[PDB]
Parts: sequence; C-alpha cells; structure tokens
Amino acid sequence: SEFQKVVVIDAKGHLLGRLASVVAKQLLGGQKVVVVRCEELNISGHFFRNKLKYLAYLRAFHFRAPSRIFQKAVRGMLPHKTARGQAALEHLQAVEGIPPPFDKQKRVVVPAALRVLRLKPGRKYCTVGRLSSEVGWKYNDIVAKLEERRKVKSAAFYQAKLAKQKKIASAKEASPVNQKLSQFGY
Amino acid sequence: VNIIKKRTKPFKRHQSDRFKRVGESWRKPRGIDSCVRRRFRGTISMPKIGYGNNKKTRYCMPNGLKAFLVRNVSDVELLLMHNKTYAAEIAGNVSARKRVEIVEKARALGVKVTNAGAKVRSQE
Amino acid sequence: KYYPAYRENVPKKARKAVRPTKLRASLAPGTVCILLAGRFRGKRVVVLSQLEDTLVVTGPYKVNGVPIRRVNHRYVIATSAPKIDVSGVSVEKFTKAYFAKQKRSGPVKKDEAFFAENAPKNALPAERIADQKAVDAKLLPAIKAIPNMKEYLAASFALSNGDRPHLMKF
Amino acid sequence: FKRYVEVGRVVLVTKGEYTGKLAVIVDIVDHKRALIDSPCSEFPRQVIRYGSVVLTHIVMKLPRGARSGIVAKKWKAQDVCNKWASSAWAKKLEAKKVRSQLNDFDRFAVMRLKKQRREQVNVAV
Amino acid sequence: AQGHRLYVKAKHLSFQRSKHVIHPGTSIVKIEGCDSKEEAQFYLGKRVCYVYKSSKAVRGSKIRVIWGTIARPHGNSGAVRARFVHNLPAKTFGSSLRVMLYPSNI
RNA sequence: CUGCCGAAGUUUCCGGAUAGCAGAAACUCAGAUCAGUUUUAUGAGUAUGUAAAAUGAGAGUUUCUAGUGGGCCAUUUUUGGUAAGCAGAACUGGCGAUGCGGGAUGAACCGAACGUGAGGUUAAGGUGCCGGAAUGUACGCUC
RNA sequence: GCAGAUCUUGGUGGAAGUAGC
RNA sequence: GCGAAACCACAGCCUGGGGAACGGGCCAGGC
Repeated sequence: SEFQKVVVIDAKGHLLGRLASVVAKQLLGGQKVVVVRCEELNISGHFFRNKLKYLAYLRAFHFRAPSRIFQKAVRGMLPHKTARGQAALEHLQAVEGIPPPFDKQKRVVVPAALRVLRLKPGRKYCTVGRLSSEVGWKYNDIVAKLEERRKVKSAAFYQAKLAKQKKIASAKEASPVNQKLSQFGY
Repeated sequence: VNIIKKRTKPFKRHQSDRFKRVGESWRKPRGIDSCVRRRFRGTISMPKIGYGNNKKTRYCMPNGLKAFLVRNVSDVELLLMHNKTYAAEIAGNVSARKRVEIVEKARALGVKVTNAGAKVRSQE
Repeated sequence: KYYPAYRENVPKKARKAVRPTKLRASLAPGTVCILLAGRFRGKRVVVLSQLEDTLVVTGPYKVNGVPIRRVNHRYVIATSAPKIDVSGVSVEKFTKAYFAKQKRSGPVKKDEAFFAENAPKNALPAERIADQKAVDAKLLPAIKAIPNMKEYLAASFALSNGDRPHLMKF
Repeated sequence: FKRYVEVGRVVLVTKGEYTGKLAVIVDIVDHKRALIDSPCSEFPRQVIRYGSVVLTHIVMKLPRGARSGIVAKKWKAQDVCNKWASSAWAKKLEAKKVRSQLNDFDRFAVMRLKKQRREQVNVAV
Repeated sequence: AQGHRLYVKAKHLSFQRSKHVIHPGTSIVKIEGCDSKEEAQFYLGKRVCYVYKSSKAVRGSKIRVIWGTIARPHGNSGAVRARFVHNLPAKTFGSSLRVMLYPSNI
C-alpha cells in the first residue's frame, strides 16, 4: 500500500528469507530500507542445522556479523551484476541493535515475514545473532548491554508520552464539541 | 492521408562495423552456418518484402510530395498540373545562373522546391 | 480559377450524425464540484447549467474568485454536497458564442504597431462583470441558508497522506 | 484463555459475502469447520470455517443443534444484540463503517469540527 | 504544511516483459494505495505523467513531463499497464509517477 | 539485390541404366475421378483383404529435365542375448533445408512451425526474490 | 560488381624503442 | 647514439554445469 521515503524495520522475530525477499523487492522499488536489530533475526530449523549450513560456507570473505549475514541474503535476491541491482544494495542499511539516528524513529514490521505468523508452533528456530556468536562474532555481549540501556530510556520516554497523552485524552471528553457532533464516527 | 514508414533504420551488412574493408551496403549472407542468415534471436534484421511501404504513399516525402529532378526551366514547367503531388528538386550540377531562374519560375507555377536556397544569397 | 484543376477525390458521404452529449447523472445544475485541471485546480465551484459538452460553472466571486467559466465534464469531480438553488438565475445568455474567444482581428496598417510594436491590450468588458454580479446576487442567499457552504466553496480540495481516491466517497 | 470453540459462542464473520455479520456457533462439525446461525433474516444457517470467523468474548447458553427459530428466540431472550454493541469492539467497527460512508462535505465539516476541538488545549491553564 | 497534490503517487516497476524479452512500449505502474485488480479499474484511463528535471532550461523552466494513460490492470495485486507518449527510459525503474484524477467519471 | 517454386538424402535391379521425389509444355476433363480417410458387408482366417456408404479435394495423363542416389537421433517392433549392460536387424517419423516460447544452461524433451506491425487471447511452463505473474484459497502428508 | 584464394602489387601498423649493436 | 624480425580474427580471473570441445566468449555463482 502506502510507502515512505525511508523505512526503518525492526528485525526482531522476522524470518531471514521472508524478510530479505520483501526487502529486496522494496529496494528495487526505489525505497530506502534500514533494518535494525539484525542480530535478532530468526531462521526456521534447528540451531544445529544452521550451524552446519554456516560451517559449510566457512569451508571469498566469510562475514560473521549478523547485519552482514542479512545483507548477503538480500544481495542474492538482487541483480547485483547490473547497475540497477548495484544501486538497490546501496539503498539498504543493515545494522545490529538500534543506533541513535534510528532510535527515535518509528520502526515498522513485515507481517509476511514474522516468525509467529509463519512458523508452526513448537518448531525449532535459531536466532541469527545467537547463531553468529559461535562463528566469530564477539560483540553479542556488549550489543545486548546497550539494548537494555536503550530499552530503559525508551520506556521512560513512553511513560512521559503516555502521561502527556492522558492529559489530552481527559480533555478530549471535556470539550462538548466532541459529543455534540460525534455522529461522523469521530 | 499520412505517410507511414514501416522502418526508418537502414539495413546494414552483417559484420560491417567490425571491418573497414566490408562496406555498409547490404549483402545477403551466403554462409550456411551464419546465425544472421538463419535469423536467430539477437541477430540483425534482413530486407524482406514485408517491410515494403504502402503503394499510395511510396516515394513520398514527409511533406506528402514526390521528388522530381529538374535540370532547367523546361523540366519545372511539366509540373503545372502536378504541383500538389510533386516537388521540384534542382539537380546538383545545375549552376547558380539556372538555379535562380528555376526558383523564380517554380514560384509562379506554385511548385515547392526542395533545395531552392542553394548556391545563392539574398538581397532585399 | 474555379473548374477543379486536379482529381479532387470528394470524401465519401459519412454517416456520423451529431447527437447530443449524455452528461453524467450526478453532474446536475447546482452541484458543488471540484475542478481537477486548469488554473483553478482544487477549487470548489457551483454548476450553473450544462452546455452542449461542457458545464457552465462558476464559484461565487466573493467566496473563491472563480468567474463564470466553461469546464469539461471529464475534468470535474461532482461531490455529493447539498444542492444549491439555481432555478432563480437565468442562464440562457451562457451560450457557445458567449464564452467564445473574441475573433483575432484588427486591420493594422504597415508600421506603427505592425513594426514599431505599439500593440493594444485586452480587458474584460463590464458586460461580463454585470452578468456575473447578478449570479452571486441570486446565489449567495442560497449558499448562506445552509451551514458551512460559504466556507466549503472557499477552501481548495487536496489529497492528504493515506487518502485512496478509489475507496473514499466524494 | 478467554475464547474457545464451544456451542453458543458468538462469532464475527471476517471473510466471504457475510463479512462483518454476527453469528452464534450451533454445532461443531470438525476442528476446521463449524455450523453457525444468526437471528437476522438475511443471514442463513450455514457451515463456515474457522479461518473466515473470529470469536467474540460473548458466550450465550444454547442447546446443541438448535434450530434457527429456537436460536432466534434464545438470542432475543439473552439480549445478545446491544450487548456486543456495548463492547468497544463494535463501537470501533461501527465508527469505521460510518466513517467510510462520509462524503467530501461531511469530511470538510469534520475538519472544521476537529479544528475547533483542537484549540481547547485547556491542560495546565 | 499541506501542498496541493491533486494526483496519486505511483511507481514505475518494469516493462511488459517475459523472462528474456522486454516490451518498452508498455510500462508496469504500481499505483500505491491500490491493492487488487478490481480496485485498479478506477484508475483505468486516467492520465499518468513522469515529472523530472534537466539542467538545461527551456522557456525558463527546468521541469519536463512525459504524459501517458493507464490502459489495463496487470496481475492480481493492482499493478496497471500504462502507455506513454514517449516510452519511459529504462533508468526510471523505481522512479515515482503521478496519476491524475482526470478524465473523471465520479 | 529482391521475389516466387523447392527436393532428395533411396525402392529396384546393378560405376551406372531405371524408378521415386521436384518442375515445364501439350493434351481431357469438374455429368471425373481421386485419398498415409473412416465405414458397411461379402468372404476368408480381435484383426485381415476384397467389393460397395460417409467425408474431403476437380482429376487423369503424355512427353523431357535439374538435383538427390549419407546418416544421426527418437519411437515401436524385435532375436539372440549376457557378469550386467548390450548387440543385431527391421518398423515409423522428426531434425538433416527450421527460426520461435519453455526446459537454469544444452541439438534432439515439452509447446509451436516464420512477411512488416497495432490490439486482444492463449499453449508449454510458470507466479517468494533475482523474474512478467496470488507470500492465492481449501485440505493433508514432511522435520 | 569481391572480405576471403597460407591470392597479386603497393602502403601501413601492434610486437617496439623491444631483441639487440 | 643507431636500431630489427618471427608472430598478429578478437580477446584475456576462476568455479561448476553446459550433452557436440565447450572455456576464451554461453547459463548460475564469486571476484
């Protein structure tokens, strides 16, 4: 449906293949896509299954960061040999965690890629950041530490916004104009 | 009545752009193992009678007229009755002494000239 | 000069007779409609009468400043706003010749404006303003009777974010 | 949980030509299909799949396999109508339905209306 | 603020192509906000344009427009087929477009 | 340079004379015949040939005159095989003179056989992304 | 009426300012 | 400082598959 000039996507609980396919199609549509929390990406299958899949890949440059793992999946779904697919890649920014510039921006999700809406209950799935922890990535511990720090600050902002929202909500019914002409569904 | 051209690009000889010794003028490819003769995908087109243009609009210039080569005033007078179908075209070897008299004669006859301003200047 | 000098192939007798245009059901006189194209795009105006093909339309002069103008019926969105009383204003004077562009004429002799370019200028006659001053006189009480009509026609229609023209009703 | 597939639960149809209507489960054909009915005349007794419906929180006392006439009488007796409407779910849906019909003039009157309500800002005044 | 925007935003996706053959005469246009072929029927026949800019200015204006018209829907997802007066360049894939509300039948 | 016709790639006797295939001319015919046709029935042994209903096409010549006078693959039939494979013949078409959509790609596979174009609709194959097209519906199976 | 004939004659290149003297 | 000649369709990263070699051109991947 409606689009935006730049899109920030929260990759928590999103399947790797499903999200990458939607992102790759959006990149070829000229949109600018920024994917945050790339280390919480989920892949269907046992963590043993993906460990050997990555270990087989280890046996070019074998990138270990979860963000570069996601970029590899997106890269394969683009015509990177041509200029059109080259420009699409430069319009994508995959990062782990939520950096400050995208910290205070709305983060949308893709229901077609969400694990809960796409994976059978009880199925074993592995987290990309957790999977990448035993392949060479050594920043998982600190990335989590900033994440809780960001969550505390984000929660404090939400309480301030919620407390402020209570003021307009209380004053919403105070004005008689709301009740007088609420026949329009508003 | 509008002139429709089935094609505007010329038919170049195959491999004419790789060699200077091979001219651009169209030559039918006689090679049996040639991809151009067998008309594969990506191979160039060849002159076929299907490309032939409408008989009514054949030989017609984009302005709707047919060129008529003129070497003197006597040639241009022939177009007295056919001035809405033909345009006078003075030959390249006709001197400027005769080009001016052809253009003045073609003006009274109501005949378009395709190259009326050649080898002359004006003096208002 | 008169006997045909050429073959002069006469056109074959065509069988395309001119029948009146069928306007839309919702393009009735007195409908508040949005102009889609032109210099007054987005302006809401009131339909006075339907011409042979176009709509003789006008926005009230003091409301949105849209003079009595022709608009093509394909370039108009007819909103479902309440109708305006237009039976009280005569519209017989609005013909094809009334809106027709004044003939480009003037026997300008050689030089002066022909060469020196001391050209004249155009100006709308008071006759057009006189007829215009009458229509808002017979229309302003009608739009004032119902609420928000004066403010409605003053505003200009626009599309906001998340507005789907196919879904939302006009 | 709060919602279970049981006889007498009021469900809301969300797919097909009966989208937005209300119905009550009468029989449990299978874990994928169920038989429903409604007191409304335009809604016939039919078998529908659970993918085309969402279960509301309203549960009403029905014997298994009740006919449409008995269901309609029980529906009126248990006052199911205007009880679902009392929920904020129906009010949100009804507001959405009324909003969809709104034309341009009503939208213009709304903008002026919400413009007046906005300037109140009587917080900390 | 609030601009004018008497049009609908749209994107140029690709040409009418098979796997290996392209037809630049027809372009596939995604009118964003339209999600099915039935919804696409509203926008059939509307005037679509590609507004771009060139560094050289003509008549004191640096904006150039290629006009087109939506012909028919394409697929089940509301994408439409548009034919322009000049075939759209291949480099305008993913570029924005403007779909007017005229000609109108509402 | 363009356009229109257009094979054969092999019977048979034996480098050949034939023939076949493809054209030219002159003849007589549409109330005459013909067919990689299907029948009916007679017989004969589910098939078989013959004779006489449907369907389609106007048919039969005579004369002389270019080229071919390799095969590959595939289908079916096949006889023995025999580490197992396979080999051997025969049967029949396609390619060999032929581009096009699909098949990742590919000459044998699936569709389709070609003047230059606009529009429409499909075949085979497809609709997550590369890629045009449902991250369609309804059941299940699979970790 | 030419693109071919390890074609004929003439001109001219890269190898190369190289091998080298 | 003086100064050739052989040779010269064009080119010049791999990995596979591509049945006829196919890798140097083709198809999917890396560079």
